[PDB]
Amino acid sequence: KFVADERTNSILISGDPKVRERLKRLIKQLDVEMAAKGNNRVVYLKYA
Amino acid sequence: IVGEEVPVITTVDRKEVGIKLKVVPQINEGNSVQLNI
Repeated sequence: KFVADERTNSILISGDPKVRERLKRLIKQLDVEMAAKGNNRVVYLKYA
Repeated sequence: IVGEEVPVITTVDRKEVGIKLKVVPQINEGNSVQLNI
């Protein structure tokens, strides 16, 4: 089965060295961080 | 303002007379300037 800590932000695992193979695979799978979306933007008004 | 404060009845109040220019520009991001004058 599964654990993690967000003190550390770390996946802990309980189970197989097959769970160790595939869940080091999923250790790696969703590690990715989305690129900044420019969620907010400062616009310089020319006239108004 | 280049001028003088002169009192005026109303009581009384201080009103400024002279050459006075009150301007609030904002700049188009280049060249033209808009003026509230």
